[PDB]
Amino acid sequence: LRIIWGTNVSIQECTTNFRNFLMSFKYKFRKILDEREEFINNTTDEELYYIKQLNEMRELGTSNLNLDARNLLAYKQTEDLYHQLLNYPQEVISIMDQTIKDCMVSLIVDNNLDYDLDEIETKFYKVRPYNVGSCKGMRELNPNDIDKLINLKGLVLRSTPVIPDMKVAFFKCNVCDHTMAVEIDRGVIQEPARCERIDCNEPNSMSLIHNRCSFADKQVIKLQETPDFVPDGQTPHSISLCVYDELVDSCRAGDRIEVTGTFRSIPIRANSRQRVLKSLYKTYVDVVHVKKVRQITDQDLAKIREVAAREDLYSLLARSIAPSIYELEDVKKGILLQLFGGTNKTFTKGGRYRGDINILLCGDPSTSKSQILQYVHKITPRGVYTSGKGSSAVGLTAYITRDVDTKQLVLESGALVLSDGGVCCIDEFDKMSDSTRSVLHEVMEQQTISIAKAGIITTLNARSSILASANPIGSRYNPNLPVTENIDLPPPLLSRFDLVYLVLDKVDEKNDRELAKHLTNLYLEDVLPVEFLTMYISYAKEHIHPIITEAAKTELVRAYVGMRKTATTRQLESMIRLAEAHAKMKLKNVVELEDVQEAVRLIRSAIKD
Amino acid sequence: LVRSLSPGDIVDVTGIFLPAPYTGFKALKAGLLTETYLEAQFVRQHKSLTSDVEERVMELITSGDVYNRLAKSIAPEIYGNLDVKKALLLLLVGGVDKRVGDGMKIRGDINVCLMGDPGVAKSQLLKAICKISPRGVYTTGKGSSGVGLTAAVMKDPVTDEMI
Amino acid sequence: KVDDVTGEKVREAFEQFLEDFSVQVEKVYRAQIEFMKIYDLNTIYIDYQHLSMRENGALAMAISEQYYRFLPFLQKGLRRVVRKYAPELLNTSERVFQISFFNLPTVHRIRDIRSEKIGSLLSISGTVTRTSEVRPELYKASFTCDMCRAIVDNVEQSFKYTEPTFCPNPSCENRAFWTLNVTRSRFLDWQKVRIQENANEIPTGSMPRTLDVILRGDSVERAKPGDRCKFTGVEIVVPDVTQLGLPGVKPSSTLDTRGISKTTEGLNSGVTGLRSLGVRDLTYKISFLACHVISIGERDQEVFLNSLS
DNA sequence: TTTTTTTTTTTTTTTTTTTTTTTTTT
DNA sequence: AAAAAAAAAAAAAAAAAAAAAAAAAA
Ligand SMILES: Nc1ncnc2c1ncn2[C@@H]1O[C@H](COP(=O)(O)OP(=O)(O)OP(=O)(O)O)[C@@H](O)[C@H]1O
Ligand SMILES: Nc1ncnc2c1ncn2[C@@H]1O[C@H](COP(=O)(O)OP(=O)(O)O)[C@@H](O)[C@H]1O
Ligand SMILES: [Mg+2]
Ligand SMILES: [Zn+2]
Ligand SMILES: [Zn+2]
Repeated sequence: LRIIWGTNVSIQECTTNFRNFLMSFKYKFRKILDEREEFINNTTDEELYYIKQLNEMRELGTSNLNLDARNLLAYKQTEDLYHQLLNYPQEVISIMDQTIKDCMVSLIVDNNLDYDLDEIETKFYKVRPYNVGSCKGMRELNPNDIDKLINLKGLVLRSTPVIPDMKVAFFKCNVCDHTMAVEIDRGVIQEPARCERIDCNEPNSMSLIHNRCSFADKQVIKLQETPDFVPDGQTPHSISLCVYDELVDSCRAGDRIEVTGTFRSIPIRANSRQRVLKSLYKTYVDVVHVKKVRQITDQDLAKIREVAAREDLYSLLARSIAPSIYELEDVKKGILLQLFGGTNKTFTKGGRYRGDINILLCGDPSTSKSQILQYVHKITPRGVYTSGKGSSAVGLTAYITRDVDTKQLVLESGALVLSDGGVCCIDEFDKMSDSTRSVLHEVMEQQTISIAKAGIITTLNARSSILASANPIGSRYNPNLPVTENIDLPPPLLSRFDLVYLVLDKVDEKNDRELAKHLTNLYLEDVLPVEFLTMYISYAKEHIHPIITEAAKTELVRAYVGMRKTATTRQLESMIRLAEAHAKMKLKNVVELEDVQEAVRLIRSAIKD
Repeated sequence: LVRSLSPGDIVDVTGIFLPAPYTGFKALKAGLLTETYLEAQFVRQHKSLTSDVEERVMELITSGDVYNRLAKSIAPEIYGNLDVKKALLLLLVGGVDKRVGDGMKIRGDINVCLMGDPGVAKSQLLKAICKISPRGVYTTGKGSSGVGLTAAVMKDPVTDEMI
Repeated sequence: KVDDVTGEKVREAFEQFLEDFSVQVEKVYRAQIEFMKIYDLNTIYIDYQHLSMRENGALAMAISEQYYRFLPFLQKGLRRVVRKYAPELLNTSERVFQISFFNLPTVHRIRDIRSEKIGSLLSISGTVTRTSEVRPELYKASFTCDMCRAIVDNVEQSFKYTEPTFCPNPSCENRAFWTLNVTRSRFLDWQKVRIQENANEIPTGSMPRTLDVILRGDSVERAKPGDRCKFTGVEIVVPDVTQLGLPGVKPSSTLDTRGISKTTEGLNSGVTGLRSLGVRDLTYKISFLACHVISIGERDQEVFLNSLS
């Protein structure tokens, strides 16, 4: 009957229409609405999409809804709310929450169970509508749609810390020490005039207790117009976004998001002291829904086990990591062994012993090493792909820098620290400067980086693995001259790499034809897992820790001695790491003869080059 | 009338020329000096798939000698270097950009470098090619930094925030 | 005057906890008070786990939720315990006492700081990146009326220089023009430290978040830059005192050298209405106040023989 | 090898003016 | 109702000079 002042929305019909919508709607009505042909009605027409989500939310206890606009328009009688929400979002959403308040009761007592409902009474619910209408950029927003729901798209530039907002004031009397709480409306606090206590009753005896009030959380986000839609010779524009309650700390910096929210405009004061305002408002949006652009199940465990039970797991993931790369199976073997890494240990007396494998690729200038590095970048969980051509001498480690937004101090870690526990890929290793090289030296020796600047003395943790690619001086790597002259790298730096591979390119009719054939076949338009590798890698790296047995002793000692029939002691610690990394593959819990045989074969084929 | 004007347009704008109040700070020093502005009321800018363009391509096909004539008409002032003019045409068009599965990508863009002794019409040829395609930028030496200026800081005077 | 009933229950419960715990019968807290008496110390240490077994957490959760309002009663009960069992620790050569809590069950990161824990007892962890000088803070002020020469003492101050309002003698009529007796007033040590998030809690791409932690009393200089420290205390909120009418003309109504953010111009919700503010708008920000700090990241024969067992 | 060459890095705000518009104070 | 006093309002920044390093060569 009665209508909220100003608008035309009435609660009475809206509540009834919404309950009819929820208990009545199914995928049947949705597929009748869209009816785009080839629409599946296989038992979906009776699934009761809303009621099942309602029940699963009740049993979970979480309050999150994804009501859509097209689905809201689907029902004939509730079509009024579709055009009644775009123009008055706040009141319709207030009705929304009020109806969801008893949507719980409508289903908890259908069978008269023993749910408490008291925690339901205390907790509150809300909605997150999306796909309200056609998406329009910030470059087309008039004052004609203020306080109306819109959908925007843009790049996230920055976020601000949590902002307190007062809800309930708290005043204490300095004479009688009486406490009373005053609600605030739209920001303004209505001051208490005199103490309510009739006996006390003193004028001007009020004191505000700042830390005894009640506060809520706010966040402000900054967006930028996407470069695709901008026209020629223009500068991108910006919009500020208000985020409240559960949605705070959701949008990371640099992401691109599409949001739904209410456009709004407020005045800003001309003079700081005076009451005066200037005749030009500022425009922003209050957001209600945000969209962007571990915990493996038991079935995943079973499929991992059965795949691990394969006869030849080595070759399959040898070919999977680099589908495009043809031949070069040996370097892929080495990279597959590197991605697991030997076990890591730190006993009290001896100290920490390294368990990371370092690989250097070098050779003729027009092979495919860069694509190989960009392949291994994606597979590994946490890693960084940055070239060593330039940048700061401590660009891979901590660099104390002045903050840009605030005139303060921030400690920013580098790329080696940010690749902790993973594989760090370095490109153009030969162009890295003589002064920054020493930094890597402390990374590959002690696995820690120390910074002592601006009154800060501290140490970080590197614990990463280095895969690097380099280029020689000239157009070919002539085998006659030894490695040292061509690669332009210090002998210790080359020596400390666990595996060094030489990629050669010789004019061979068979090889040239075979390469060109599959290259053209790839350009011609006509056994590789997609994400199994990442989960298998995580499982092997986070749960599995092999050990060594005397069977490895017998082979390892005699193999090292036979290699000593100019193999430094580094060689044996390289064989142990490779053998223990192979043991982590073909899932096991202990090393045997096969692992040490594969490791020695790999390290001697490396010697052959 | 809002949004009728965009940066980089030569236009003839009509309106009322009015004095701004110049109040607030720094008004006292001026005393009787005022700003000014123009309230705009009219705009006169000085300067697709349809059957017309469907027939233009057919006419040019019936003309014949498309390759040689297209190369030749590029900068008719400069006499010679006809093979260079053939190659600039291939640079104007673009090769296939095919997105191969599993992450592989192949480029179709053209990289053409023109070396040679000074005083051979080096730097008219280039400028002239910029006219043909609307999406093009002529970047020069260290006088300005635009090739690698992918900066994340912009001290715009209007608001003093980064862009 | 209006008094509280829950505060009285907390005050008596704390006295019972101090007097009765004795679990090792050793009277561990009475042993600590004796050690303070003999060594002349000014701070006590209370473990949470020790308190986590009396009243089945009824006292512990009550203290944790509303530490800010219950601290005055805890100190009042401690005063009575000290008077009953060790009067010597009641006067100096009175010692402003401090209570240090530690061993909380769960630890928080800097990105879990929300306004709904303001006033609660928490523990946080972070890496120190800046420390300031040990400045003296005004604790108990003392003034003299200009005309009567009457002396007022123990004028509490919250966040700004607060002078008394009514003269001790109602015969005098005076609203202002006092003279601080800097000699009689009590002072305390004050330090501000800046901390940021740890290297592991930082996401893959992130600009680290920061916080302002206030160390006071005996806790000064215990956190050094570059170290990783675990703080514990109470989460508070700090207003902008410049627009609260500071006495001097030196503030000059928010003099600035840099430009404030235009994005948050009018977006930062400021409350108005209060008479002290006038037509101004008061703003708030979240800071931390710490009571206990821990770190998580002599060739003389006679003195050497003493330390060893 | 000891000479020349080269980037580059803070250096910056402490002051102003008479109106115009606000609060106190006889 | 009519006086005397007291702050806001700054904003701004490129362009040049001097000194110490970290890469080049007769
Ligand atoms: N083939 C040619 N046809 C016509 N004019 C030519 C030709 N070759 C050179 N020129 C002349 O050379 C000039 C255009 O090139 P210009 O010498 O100005 O620049 P550039 O080749 O980039 O050399 P620089 O190194 O001096 O900048 C004009 O004077 C033009 O007449
Ligand atoms: N063995 C190969 N398999 C597939 N493509 C190859 C192979 N060798 C060379 N290529 C081609 O040559 C190019 C190599 O470029 P890249 O290796 O990234 O440059 P860089 O020499 O700087 O590492 C790629 O575009 C790739 O298509
Ligand atoms: Mg030229
Ligand atoms: Zn009262
Ligand atoms: Zn007096």
